[PDB]
Amino acid sequence: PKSMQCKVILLDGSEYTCDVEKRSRGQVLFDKVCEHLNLLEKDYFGLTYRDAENQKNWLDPAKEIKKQVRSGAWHFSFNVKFYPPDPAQLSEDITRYYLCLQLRDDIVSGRLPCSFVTLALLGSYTVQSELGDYDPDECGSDYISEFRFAPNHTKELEDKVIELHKSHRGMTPAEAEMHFLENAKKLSMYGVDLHHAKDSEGVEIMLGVCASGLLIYRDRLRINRFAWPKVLKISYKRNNFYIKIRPGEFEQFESTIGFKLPNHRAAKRLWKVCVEHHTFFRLL
Ligand SMILES: CN(C)Cc1ccc(C#N)cc1
Repeated sequence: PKSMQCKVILLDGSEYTCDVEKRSRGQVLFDKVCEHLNLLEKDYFGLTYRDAENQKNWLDPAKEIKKQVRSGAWHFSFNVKFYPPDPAQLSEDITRYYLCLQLRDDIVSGRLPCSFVTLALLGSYTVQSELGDYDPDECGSDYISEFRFAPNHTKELEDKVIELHKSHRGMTPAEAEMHFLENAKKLSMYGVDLHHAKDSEGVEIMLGVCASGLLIYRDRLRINRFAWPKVLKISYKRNNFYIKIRPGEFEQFESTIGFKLPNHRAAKRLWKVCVEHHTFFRLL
């Protein structure tokens, strides 16, 4: 029975290696990674891989791994797929821990923009969880943490992390991770998956996929939002993506809104993530 080596980058930056049978469905690999992580609340997570166009794709757990990675390496990342709007309602501290690890990468990477003060507050909770109580022996006036807090580090940010860290004495790791999440969940780009697109006029926009629906970002003052319950049908055709909106009260007709994506693969990828969000957040 022939097996393929899988390499999975974990949220702590380490690499998990295992073997699966070459005809294995994605769920097989996911279940092994989740067992390695001691993770029971698995529904919020998934594996990503890079396609031949180097685009991030979710590994479909119902489909053969070989039919998704195709010509590419069996190399994957473990990631948050569905960002819970209220992390306090998760049943296990370890779920909140992996969510914190994902959000730290969202922040450092610039995917999750954040004010100075929120960067410093999130950093201070990470330091409290991982090192415990502030110690002045491991931090003089010139201290720079090993922890990555932001897409661009400044001395002023390091100073502010330490000032807030001092305020958290006695705080336990689950308590600090909960505080981290209570702040992170309020950021305007929390759990927003962004897709470059053009509107039916050719104007460049972003489409954001998240718990609260499909968001359209246009010119700054011009942004729209379609809550999932309002969306009856999601479809794609060639380079185009379509949402069918419920008729408004007393309106005779449904309305169909169309967008242009970079290529057919990008339209199909946006369709699949929208359908998956629509199903998940309908049930959660
Ligand atoms: C770090 N390398 C040894 C293998 C690798 C490369 C890329 C990904 C992804 N996704 C996972 C694993």
